[PDB]
Amino acid sequence: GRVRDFVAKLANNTHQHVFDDLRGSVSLSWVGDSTGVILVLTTFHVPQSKLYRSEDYGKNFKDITDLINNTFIRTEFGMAIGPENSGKVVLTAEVSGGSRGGRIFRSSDFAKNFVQTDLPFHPLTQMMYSPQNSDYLLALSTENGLWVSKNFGGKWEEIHKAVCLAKWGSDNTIFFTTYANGSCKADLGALELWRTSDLGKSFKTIGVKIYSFGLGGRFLFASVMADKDTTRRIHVSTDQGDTWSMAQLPSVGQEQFYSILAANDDMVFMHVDEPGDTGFGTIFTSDDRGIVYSKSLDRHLYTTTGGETDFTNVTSLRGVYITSVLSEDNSIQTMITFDQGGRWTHLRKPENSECDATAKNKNECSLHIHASYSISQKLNVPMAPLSEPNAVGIVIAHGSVGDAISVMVPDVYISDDGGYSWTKMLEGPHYYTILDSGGIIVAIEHSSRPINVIKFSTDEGQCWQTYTFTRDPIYFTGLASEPGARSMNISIWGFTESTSQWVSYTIDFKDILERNCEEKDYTIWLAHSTDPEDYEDGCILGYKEQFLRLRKSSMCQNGRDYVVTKQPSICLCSLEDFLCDFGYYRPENDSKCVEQPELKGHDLEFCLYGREEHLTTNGYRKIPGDKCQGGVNPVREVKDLKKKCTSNFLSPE
Ligand SMILES: *[C@@H]1O[C@H](CO)[C@@H](O[C@@H]2O[C@H](CO)[C@@H](O[C@@H]3O[C@H](CO)[C@@H](O)[C@H](O)[C@@H]3O)[C@H](O)[C@H]2NC(C)=O)[C@H](O)[C@H]1NC(C)=O
Ligand SMILES: *[C@@H]1O[C@H](CO)[C@@H](O[C@@H]2O[C@H](CO)[C@@H](O)[C@H](O)[C@H]2NC(C)=O)[C@H](O)[C@H]1NC(C)=O
Ligand SMILES: Cc1cccc(NC(=O)c2ccc(C(F)(F)F)cc2C(=O)O)n1
Repeated sequence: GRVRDFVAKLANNTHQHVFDDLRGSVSLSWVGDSTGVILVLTTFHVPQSKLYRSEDYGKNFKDITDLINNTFIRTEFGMAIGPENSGKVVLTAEVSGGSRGGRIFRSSDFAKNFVQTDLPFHPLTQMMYSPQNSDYLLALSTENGLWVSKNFGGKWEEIHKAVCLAKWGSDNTIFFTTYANGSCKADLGALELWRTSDLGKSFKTIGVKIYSFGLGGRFLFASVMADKDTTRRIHVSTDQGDTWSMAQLPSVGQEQFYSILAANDDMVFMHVDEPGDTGFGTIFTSDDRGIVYSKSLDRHLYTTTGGETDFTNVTSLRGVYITSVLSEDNSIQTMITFDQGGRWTHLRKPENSECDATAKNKNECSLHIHASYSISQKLNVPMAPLSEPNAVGIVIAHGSVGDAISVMVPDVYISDDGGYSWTKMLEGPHYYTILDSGGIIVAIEHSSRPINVIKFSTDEGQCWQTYTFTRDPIYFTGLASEPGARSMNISIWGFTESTSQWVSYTIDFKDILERNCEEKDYTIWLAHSTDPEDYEDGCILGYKEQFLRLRKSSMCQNGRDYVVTKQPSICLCSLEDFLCDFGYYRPENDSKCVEQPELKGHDLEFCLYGREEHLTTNGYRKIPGDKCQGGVNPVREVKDLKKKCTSNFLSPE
C-alpha cells in the first residue's frame, strides 16, 4: 500500500447525493471543460421526466426539472451537448400525436436557463452541432428533409428534401446523401452525394451511384456501385468532393462492408469484410493520400452481426493499436502493433503469469484482451481496455493468459510502457478509471452484489489501498468522472437494496495528493525502448520520443494544467520507413520493394480503371506520419505502369 493516513483525507471528501426510484432511463452528460457541470436525465413510461444538475463535479445535484416546464423529454435523442466550452444543451421533448412539429428545450449557458422552441418539422435524428460554430445545427426530419439553423435552433429552414444522411464537414460544410424515388433502403446504391458550403444557398453534386459515405482525417470516403453489378468500391477525396480517386482496395459484394477503423491527418485503417459469412475481414492501412493501401492484418475479427470489433487505438503511446484475430482453428487471439500496423505480434504475458487451459504449452503463452467482442458475448467483462493520452504509457484491460481468449472470469492487467509488458493489476473483474493524468488509479470490484468499497493506487497500479466510502452498501453499476482524465473527482453510481433509490458517492481526492508536482518527481523515459545500446532504439516511424514521466514513487498531483513533456529525436531513414507503392512488393524478407512480375486481382482492376496521375510509381512511398530524415532515399524517378496492364490486352483504334 504505502500511503499513510488516507481514511482521514477521504472522510471529509466523500459526498453523497440521492435520486429517485428505479426503474427509469438514466442519462448523464458532462457539460463543458473545467466547469464541473453534469446533467442527469430520468424518464418514466407507465399508463414523465426528471432533470438534475451539479456544478461541483457530482458532489451535489439540485433539481432543475422546473426549467423544462415539467414536460416529457425523450431519451431517443438524449441530450445534445454543444462542442467544447460553448455550453450548449438541447433536449427534444415529446409532443401530442397530431402536432405542427416537434419541440426542443435550449440552453445556451450550461443548463442554467432553458428556452422552449417549437420546430417547423419532426426530428428524426439528434441535432448535430457544426464543429466550427456551435450556433449552427442541422437535423433530419421524419419526412426526410434536411433542416438547418444559424441561430442555435430558434429558426429553421429546409435546405433540401429526400436526404438520407447528412454530416458536418470542416468549415460549416454539409455533406449529405439524397435519393431519387422510393426509399433510402430501396434506392440504396442509387443515392446521390451532395455538398453545400453556404448552408443550402447553393449545392453541388459530388457523387452518384452512392452506396454510402464517411469522413475520417482529411479524407472523404464514398462507396460506389458498379454500373454493371451489385459490387461496390471505395473512392477517396481530399478536396471535399471536387476530385475523386479509386482506392486500391478490393471491391465488395452486398454481403460485405467497409469499416473505417481509425483515421488521422496522416492515414486510415480500413477494414474490408471477407466474402462469405466469415466474421472476419482484412485490415488495410493507407498512404497519406488514402489512395494506396497496404495489407496489415489478416482475419481481423469484425462481426457482420451487431458490428463488434476489438479494434483499439492505444491512445497513451504513439503508434500502438490492439485488435482481435480469428485463427485458422476457431479461437480468438489478441494482436498488438507498435508501428501503426506495419507489424503485428502477440502481447507478451506477465513475467509471473502462468498459462491457462487454452495454452498447448504451459510455460509459453500470451496475453489476450477482453474488448467489445468479449463483452457482446456476455462474458464477464465490466469494461473495455482503457488508456488516456495524458497518462503516458498506461493501458488497463481485462485479459487472460494462454493461447486464446478465455471464457473464464478474467483478472485485470496493466501496462505502463504502452503494451510491451504487463502485470496483473487486480485479480477479478473491476471497473477502473484514471485521474490526474495517471496520478491516481481507481477501481471498483465487480460483484454480483453490493459493495461499500473503492480501491485506489498512486503508483500506477503497483500498490493498492482499500477505502470504505459508505457504510450502507450499494449495488454498483458505474463510474462517472470528468472526460480528459484530469480531475481528482470520481463519482460512484448505484442503487440501494430491496423500495429503492439511485445514489451517487462523489469522492474528491483533493487532499490524498496534498502537494503539487514539480520537476523533481518526473524522470526521463524513452518510449518504445527495446535495446538500450542501440543508436536506432525507440525509433517508431522515423523518430524517438523521450518523455518526462511522473515517478512511481512520487505521490503527488500533476494538476489540471499538466502538459506531457517530450522531445523528438529524428532518426535516419532506412527502407523500413517506406511502403511499397502501386505495382511493387516485398517478395523476400528484405525490406526492398521490387516490381511485381504482373498485376492480379484488385491490383489489375485499379490499373485498368485507375486515375492516371497515380499510375507512375516511385516503387516507394514514405510511411504516412513518418518523420525520419536523411539516410536512404529509395523513392524513385517516376515510371509508368499503365502500359504494363494493357500490354496483355488487344487495343482498339
Ligand atoms: C490514436 O490515438 C492518438 C491519441 O489520441 C491520436 O493522436 C492524436 O491525433 C490527433 C488528430 O491527428 C491530434 O490532434 C491535435 O489536434 C489539434 C487541434 O485540435 C492540433 O492543433 C494538433 O496539432 C493535433 O493535430 C493529437 O495531437 C494526437 N495526440 C497525440 C498525443 O499525438 C491518433 O490520431 C489516433 N490514431 C488514429 C489512426 O486515429
Ligand atoms: C473537484 O471538484 C471541485 C468542486 O467540488 C472543483 O473545485 C473547483 O476548482 C476550481 C479551480 O480549482 C474553481 O475555480 C471552482 O470554482 C471550484 N468549484 C467549486 C464548486 O468549488 C475541483 O477543481 C475538482 N478537482 C479537479 C482536480 O478538477
Ligand atoms: C459494421 C458495418 C455494417 C454495415 C456496413 C458498414 N459500413 C458501411 O456501410 C460503409 C461505411 C462507410 C463507407 C465509406 F465511407 F468508407 F465509403 C463505406 C461503407 C460500405 O460498406 O460501403 N459497417
